[PDB]
Amino acid sequence: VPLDGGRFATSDLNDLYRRVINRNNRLKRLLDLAAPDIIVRNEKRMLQEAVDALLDNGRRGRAITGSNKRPLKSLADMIKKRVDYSGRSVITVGPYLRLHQCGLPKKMALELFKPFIYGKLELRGLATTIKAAKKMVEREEAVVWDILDEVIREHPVLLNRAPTLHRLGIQAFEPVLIEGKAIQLHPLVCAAYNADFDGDQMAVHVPLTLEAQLEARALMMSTNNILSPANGEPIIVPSQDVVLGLYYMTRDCVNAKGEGMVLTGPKEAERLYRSGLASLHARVKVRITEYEKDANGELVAKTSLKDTTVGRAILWMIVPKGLPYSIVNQALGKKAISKMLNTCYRILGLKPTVIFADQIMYTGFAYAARSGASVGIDDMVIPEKKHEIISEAEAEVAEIQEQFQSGLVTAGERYNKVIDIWAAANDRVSKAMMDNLQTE
Amino acid sequence: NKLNRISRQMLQEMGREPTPEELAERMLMPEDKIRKVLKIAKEPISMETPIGDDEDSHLGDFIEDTTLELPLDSATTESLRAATHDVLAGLTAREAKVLRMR
Amino acid sequence: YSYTEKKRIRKDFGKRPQVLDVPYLLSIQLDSFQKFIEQDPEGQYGLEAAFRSVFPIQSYSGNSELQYVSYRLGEPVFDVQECQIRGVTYSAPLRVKLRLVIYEREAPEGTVKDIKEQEVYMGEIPLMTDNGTFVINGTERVIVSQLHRSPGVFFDSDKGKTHSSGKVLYNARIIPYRGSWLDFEFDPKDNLFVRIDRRRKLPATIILRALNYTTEQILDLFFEKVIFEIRDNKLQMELVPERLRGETASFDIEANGKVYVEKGRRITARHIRQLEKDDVKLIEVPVEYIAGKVVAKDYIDESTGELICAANMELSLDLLAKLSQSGHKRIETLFTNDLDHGPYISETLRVDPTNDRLSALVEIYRMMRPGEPPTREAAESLFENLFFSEDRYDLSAVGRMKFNRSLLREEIEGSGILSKDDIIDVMKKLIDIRNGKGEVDDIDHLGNRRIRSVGEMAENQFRVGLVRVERAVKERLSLGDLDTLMPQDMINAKPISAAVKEFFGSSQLSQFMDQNNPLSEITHKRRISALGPGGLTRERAGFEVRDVHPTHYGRVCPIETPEGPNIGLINSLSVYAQTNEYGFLETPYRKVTDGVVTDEIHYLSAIEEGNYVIAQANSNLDEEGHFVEDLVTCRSKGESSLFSRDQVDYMDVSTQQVVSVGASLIPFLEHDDANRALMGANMQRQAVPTLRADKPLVGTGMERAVAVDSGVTAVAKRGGVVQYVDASRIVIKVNEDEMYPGEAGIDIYNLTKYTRSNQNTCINQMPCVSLGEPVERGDVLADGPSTDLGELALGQNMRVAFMPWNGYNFEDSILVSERVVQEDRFTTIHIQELACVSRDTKLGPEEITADIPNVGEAALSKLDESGIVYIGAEVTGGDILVGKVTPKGETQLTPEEKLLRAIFGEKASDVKDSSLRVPNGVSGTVIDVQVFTRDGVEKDKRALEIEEMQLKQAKKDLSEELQILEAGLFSRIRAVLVAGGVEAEKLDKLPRDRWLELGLTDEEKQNQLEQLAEQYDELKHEFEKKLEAKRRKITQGDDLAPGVLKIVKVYLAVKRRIQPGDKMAGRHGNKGVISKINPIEDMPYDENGTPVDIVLNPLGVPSRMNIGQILETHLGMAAKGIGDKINAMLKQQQEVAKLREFIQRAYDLGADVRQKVDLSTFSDEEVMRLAENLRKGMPIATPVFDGAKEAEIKELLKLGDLPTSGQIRLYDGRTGEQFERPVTVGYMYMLKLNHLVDDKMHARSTGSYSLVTQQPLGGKAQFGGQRFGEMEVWALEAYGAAYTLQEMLTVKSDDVNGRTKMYKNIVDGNHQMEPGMPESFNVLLKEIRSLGINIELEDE
Amino acid sequence: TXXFXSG
Amino acid sequence: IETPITANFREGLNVLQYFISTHGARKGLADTALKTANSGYLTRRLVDVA
Amino acid sequence: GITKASLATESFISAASFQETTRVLTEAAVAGKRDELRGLKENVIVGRLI
Amino acid sequence: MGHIELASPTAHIWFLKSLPSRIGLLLDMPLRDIERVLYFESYVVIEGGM
Ligand SMILES: [Mg+2]
Repeated sequence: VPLDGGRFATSDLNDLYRRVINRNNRLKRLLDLAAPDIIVRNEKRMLQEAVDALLDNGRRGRAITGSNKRPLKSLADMIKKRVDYSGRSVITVGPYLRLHQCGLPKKMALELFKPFIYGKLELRGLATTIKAAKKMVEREEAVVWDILDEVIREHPVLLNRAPTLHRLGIQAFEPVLIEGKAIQLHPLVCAAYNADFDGDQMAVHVPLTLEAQLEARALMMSTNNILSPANGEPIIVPSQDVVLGLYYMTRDCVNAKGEGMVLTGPKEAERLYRSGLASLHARVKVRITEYEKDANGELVAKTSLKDTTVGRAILWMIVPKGLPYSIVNQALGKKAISKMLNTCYRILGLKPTVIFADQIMYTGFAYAARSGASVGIDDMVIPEKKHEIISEAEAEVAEIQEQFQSGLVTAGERYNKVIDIWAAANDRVSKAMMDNLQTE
Repeated sequence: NKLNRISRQMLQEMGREPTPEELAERMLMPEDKIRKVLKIAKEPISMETPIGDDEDSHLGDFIEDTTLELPLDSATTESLRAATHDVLAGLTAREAKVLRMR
Repeated sequence: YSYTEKKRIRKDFGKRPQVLDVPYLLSIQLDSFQKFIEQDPEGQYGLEAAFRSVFPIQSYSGNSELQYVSYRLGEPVFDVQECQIRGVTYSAPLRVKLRLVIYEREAPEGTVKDIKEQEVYMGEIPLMTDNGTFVINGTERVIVSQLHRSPGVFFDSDKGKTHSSGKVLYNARIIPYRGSWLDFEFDPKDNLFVRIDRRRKLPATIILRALNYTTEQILDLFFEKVIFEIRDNKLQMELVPERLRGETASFDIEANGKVYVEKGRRITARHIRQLEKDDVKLIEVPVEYIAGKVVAKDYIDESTGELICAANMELSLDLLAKLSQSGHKRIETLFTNDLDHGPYISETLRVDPTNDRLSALVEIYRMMRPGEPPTREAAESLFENLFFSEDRYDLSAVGRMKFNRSLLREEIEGSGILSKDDIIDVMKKLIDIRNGKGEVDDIDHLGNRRIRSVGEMAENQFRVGLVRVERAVKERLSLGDLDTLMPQDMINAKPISAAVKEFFGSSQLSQFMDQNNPLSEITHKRRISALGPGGLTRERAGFEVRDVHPTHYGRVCPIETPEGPNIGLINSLSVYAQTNEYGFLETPYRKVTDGVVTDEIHYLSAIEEGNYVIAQANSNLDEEGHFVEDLVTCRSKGESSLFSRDQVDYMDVSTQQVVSVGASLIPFLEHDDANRALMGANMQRQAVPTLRADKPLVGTGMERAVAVDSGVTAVAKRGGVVQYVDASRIVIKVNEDEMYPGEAGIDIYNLTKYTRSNQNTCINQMPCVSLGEPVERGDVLADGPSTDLGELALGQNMRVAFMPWNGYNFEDSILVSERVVQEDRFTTIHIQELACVSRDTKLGPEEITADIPNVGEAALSKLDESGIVYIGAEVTGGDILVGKVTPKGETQLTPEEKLLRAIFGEKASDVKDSSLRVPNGVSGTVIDVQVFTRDGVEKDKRALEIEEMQLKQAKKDLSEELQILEAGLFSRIRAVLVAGGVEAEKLDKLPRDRWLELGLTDEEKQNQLEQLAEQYDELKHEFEKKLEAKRRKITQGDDLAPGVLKIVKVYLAVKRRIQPGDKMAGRHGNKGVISKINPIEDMPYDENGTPVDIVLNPLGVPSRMNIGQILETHLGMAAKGIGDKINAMLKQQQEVAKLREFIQRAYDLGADVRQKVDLSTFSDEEVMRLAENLRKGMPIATPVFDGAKEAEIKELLKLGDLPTSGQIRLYDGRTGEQFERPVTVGYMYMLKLNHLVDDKMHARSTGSYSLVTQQPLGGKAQFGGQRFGEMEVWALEAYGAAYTLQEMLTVKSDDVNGRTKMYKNIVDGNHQMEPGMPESFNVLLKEIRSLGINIELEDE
Repeated sequence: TXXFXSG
Repeated sequence: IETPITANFREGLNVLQYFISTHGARKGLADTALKTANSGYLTRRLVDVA
Repeated sequence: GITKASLATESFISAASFQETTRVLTEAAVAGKRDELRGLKENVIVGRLI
Repeated sequence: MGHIELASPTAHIWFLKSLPSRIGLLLDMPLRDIERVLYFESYVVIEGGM
């Protein structure tokens, strides 16, 4: 073929074929001319070598080479996909997203969905024909956008991040068109992708057929795969800030400032909590009716007033609707939140648990921001005990040195005793650190 | 080959690569710069020539197919045929037949 | 530094005093290449050595001799800028004076008479620029130095052992610079084997046989002798009592009527001492005792002449009986044991199938060259050429040095070839090691690993090319007339030019230069790699090589290495490190005598270093005085130990010596985890230059030196005064201080302005000085890219708060204020280069023309007559840059199109539109066009306007230089003319050209005026011819590729503003992508109303364990305040009292117990000038490991007005309610990385496909498609998604019918089209058919 | 030290 | 090593302690980088067998 | 083990698409084998519905 | 697809050089002998019947 420059490029197989044909023709000519047996033998052996080279290069003897630097590509070498409707971009967090959604840049969406958009613009009177539609869309003429919105309605795209270690490396999301060049990813699915926002990129794919689209919406939707195929535990679950938020709102305190309030129910409690006199929760009993007992649809609790926290009271309001009032108010934990989500999944079902997960995310983030959590140099608290433990370690070490120079113990024994002393000292200072932070 | 020998000579004595005109002078009569330029034809290059990309890419992989037409073109031609028929339906049978025949 | 560098020094804040300044950063490059080019050094390396190796070229006829006299390098044909423009290697012509000599006269011994001598052109060799980079075919490249084990000798063992693992095997290896390896190794049976050229094992003794050693001689070489005597028909042994140690007596050991050891007694030290005391040297032994032994030499019956036993035969009762019978009275045997004197060689002789020199040579030949039997001459020749001929084998000077040091030779000088003694000595050492006398050595130690810099590699390829040239010469001597030959006829330079061009172009160690920011290139030049030719393949590379060895201390940075696959393979030279002549990396230390630390520094190699006890640099001093600690922390051997001052031989110079230049730039590094510090180091390289760039408020004190050593910044050569300052240029008048310039005066520095770098970033210099300003030597004149007042500016100082924000900073993501875009912070200038070619086609010429088929004037509006977009025009995606028409391959249209065309009467055209358009997602302002048209081609306005413009620019470039030269020399001749012949109001009247005619009274001053008068004309004439040279290349040349009519290059400039998806990072390893840009009113703000710039999530801190960013933030808070305070003082009632306060404050950071340096007072005007510059932004220096320490930062925070913790009340901009806890807010230094969403985001519906595979392929406007690989397929399979997978495998990839049908169906609205087997499967089937196997698709 | 006895 | 690192990142550590660390850090990054490659291989083997 | 088991499978399209293409293909061609397309790999290669 | 008509037969390399040789195994000929006959080193007597 002629490359861009007009220069020629050829597959090596053409050259191999050429050697074969040359030697064969020459053999015929030599046979017709009654050549001696030595020459015909040489030619025949050469022909065998040429066929050899054509079939596999390098199998028998030196591999044939175009130049010494490279060997020719034989059929054997030849013997032993990229896709359309696909794109890629840098990913950024999309907190406001529902679990089944993703942020998709407008331009990307315009390119990925272009034929569908042409068809729809032809169905509606926006363009006379597909060609006019294309000529128009490159211009980006207004109402093309709204049309693109009409096109992706109910449609879902696949998001993928390399490496794809398990099947959740690819998931289906409903695209929300957004300004900007970045794909927006939902925080709950980051775990399954092992994705983070330090510059990771993702690829997007468009399922075309009704069959493929149905496969994506039924089998592949993020919201339909909430738990690991490996452990059976929730995969899409609150992490980092969310926990931080929840833990912050669900924390035991002396609570001298907001103690002693009857909540009048979760609603009034919420009002007051936002209002004034409640900060970082409070030690106050809430009136909220709890219940949701099961083995019966009736549910309902006659009286449900229990010691609780403003954040704790808030949580019940957030559509738990599947019992475990006891589970609430026990203070938040990442493991505890995962267990809560799972239990909600089992008892209250999948769709409703998805809604619960979204709510837990929303609230978690919301409180996480206003908590005021930060890190200063003074937030790393040293223990007064450290200097003491170090002095002790120094003294014991001196005792071991003296005990060594006496000759009571081997070099090995001394080394081991030093290592052991120091290990124990490290444990000690760890304990001291954790104790210093732990009590207040 | 004569051209190559002379270019080699010139590079040996002059101390630089020759121009087309110098090579043409040196060639003899019936050779000019244009003929020297045209003469330079070059053996083809392997499609399997290695490229230093992350996954062992072969030169051939970077060469587009200019022969098979793009799909949108096909769509366009189909639409053109259809609009042509739609337009041929409106005018009288005789004046449509004249166009179709022509 | 003038005005104290405008006094922005601030405070060093660390008490360690550096006795030496940092060495030239680029020196590893510059000095290496300087050494390579040389000037006929007659010294090691530098092409001189190569010529010396290749010449003289012998006759091969006993008459010819080509010999080398000297070489020379000419001046470059083209300047660097031109080389970059025209895609030409920047290089100088190489010539060599050679003399062809007839070799002696016939029958007259030596010295023939006739010699033909000539200077031959060997081609061009690439020159290194000032900054240590090369220009190769227009593009800047760096040659990365290479680390390797190198030539020498090595003694090792195997840690793996046998398959059982219950064994130990020792080995030795000789690696030369050129030629075959030589290996020796033990097998589990303790036999010794040799490998030549890493080939199959041969029993070692063969080589000795090949040497010319007989069996007897070998045995004599390898065994100490036990001598036995026959006399009185009894047997005796000459006793060396030592040899009895550890044994039990197997017979009565007795002498002189005394039994020293009874049979069956264990022989004690006392027994041996008793024997030695009585001088017992001969004892009786039984025949069985001797029967065990191995005889050391042949013995014949000297009466009959017949052989009794051969050397190395094991003795026996029979052989002993025969030896006794024959009348022999002495028997020499080998002394061996099972511990420290093992025989090994004896058994090796047994497994050795060879029996003499010839058979050995034949066996070696067979091993080297199988399938034929050798003549004696061929085998001898091959063996001689293996290790004993320098044309085929060279250890090199360094290799010989290493070898000689290892084998304990007194001198390191010696031959490139091996001697028999070398080999014998290596075998002896290996045998010693096996025996347990002495031990092996480790190879990864940096004493056994050395660096090959640019010079060594270039010389390597030069030597290869030279050898090929010699081959060509040797051939040419025989052919043609042997009588008439000049050196010019004898030498073809093509192979040398080919070797050099190959090295600089296609080599792996030759890399596209990195210039993203100044630090990038600075670091790139100090790069070291274990990869490349003569190095590791990464399969070779395991933990051992990638590890940080202890000897890396002060030599190789333990921090800065790539993340991922290349880890430990690519590294960086330590800051103070230098590579010696042998190629070893040396690090400086201060000599310590008694307790006194001298200021004298010794650069020590690792082997050198291992001898002494070296104290840490932070060790306290009473000043001099003496070492101030009773117990010091020091280094000696592998181990680190506490030591008395008396035992301290040396001491570290600085903490900085351990870390690389990049690692240095990380403040509070001692508080940052190494893995994250690694990332910070590596990421600083990726920082993009910003237009508004500022130096960090927290610096390490290295940021000036980096800007200095990278040549982006412009500095003053000598003291002087600034005559002129422009956006385009700076004119400096020298001699202000010390009056250094003489014999003409002044210097003009042109500035690079809006140049485009390799990565498309804009490189430009801005003047930092003002007209009439006094500057000293080394003072900053212009700032380069990413530099502020001579300090390194890789980013901006932004006000940051650490706190969660609504999940927008989730998982390292970053939230920013719209105010940053408002004030153009983190906005980056970028220049892109687009190019189009018009070439001759078989269908007719491609033409660059404004005339393009079916295009409106709207589309053609910004194009000139030629078809090329005009400078200054704004271009957006789809816009035409260069108009071009290509001849159509042509075809008649479909009848429907015939009708359409006829209806609208457009009439088709022979040509098709091929014009270059702006790609999607790109755009900007056209800042340049370059057009090159074939020589003697029809040139239009295109190549005339630009040409004329260049002629005007060049002419103005002469007028300005002659203006500066005139007002530079006449202003000096005037001060000379006035002295003596004072003519004030008289000289300023007559024309300037008449000032030369006026003489002066006889005196040495007249000579001065005369010299100035000669230099004026000389220099002027040089600038005139300088303009001529420019008026030549513009109107001739360019040298284009065959077939190409014309090439157009369009430079478009684009400004990119920070947006969601862009990547920002700090120096501590904290990186993240922008996820949200929220308006200013939503931003968290301080009580006085100041909103923060960035919100970083605190959750990124605790797991990563990079504390420094916090400290940087705290100090940054402090700094944020103090400058602000100064600003207030500046605002109202500004007085030197404020200066009292400032001097108080810097000297207060100093007043705090430990003070690094002190500075105070100075001129009030200077104080005022300095005051504004430092007031706007306070600076800070916090050195690596000797940094600012918490209490001092607290103090600054106090002057700052606190909070001491560094936390402040923060209000939520959405509510107005305060965040429920105090939050740390401080100025952090943050960089915008080269990874930008604009570059990375792409998408495709349908597009270009590949020829053979028919898979979607990336076009020039069509983005191409993502790879759906095995694992993704697995993903779809596990979902049981069959139709999605099928879509991936057919319609969306290689099926023409499937994709066309899918597209049509989609634009018509439909279900999935019928699949077709992927075209690559049909390809596979057809390819299997060509293999001759029948493949059959079958029905059910 | 941390990870890998480093950290 | 006999001697521990007394310092804590809040205090900051002597240069020797840091250097003696870099080794561990490097071994770590190299470990993770190789680990992705090996894990991929295991995954492929299991996929091929199941 | 998983390796030997992986190498075991009878179908030749799958086996040849795994590894050791030449050996697999010669033995298959000699034996005159027929692939029934029972598994996933065969069909993926075919471009069929798995 | 096309073809080339050989003036003299040529043994397929896969069925010869792949070990153990299929041709060799069928004809009960060791690799060395098959090599020697195919590449003209020596003649291999056939069908003596006495
Ligand atoms: Mg990441």
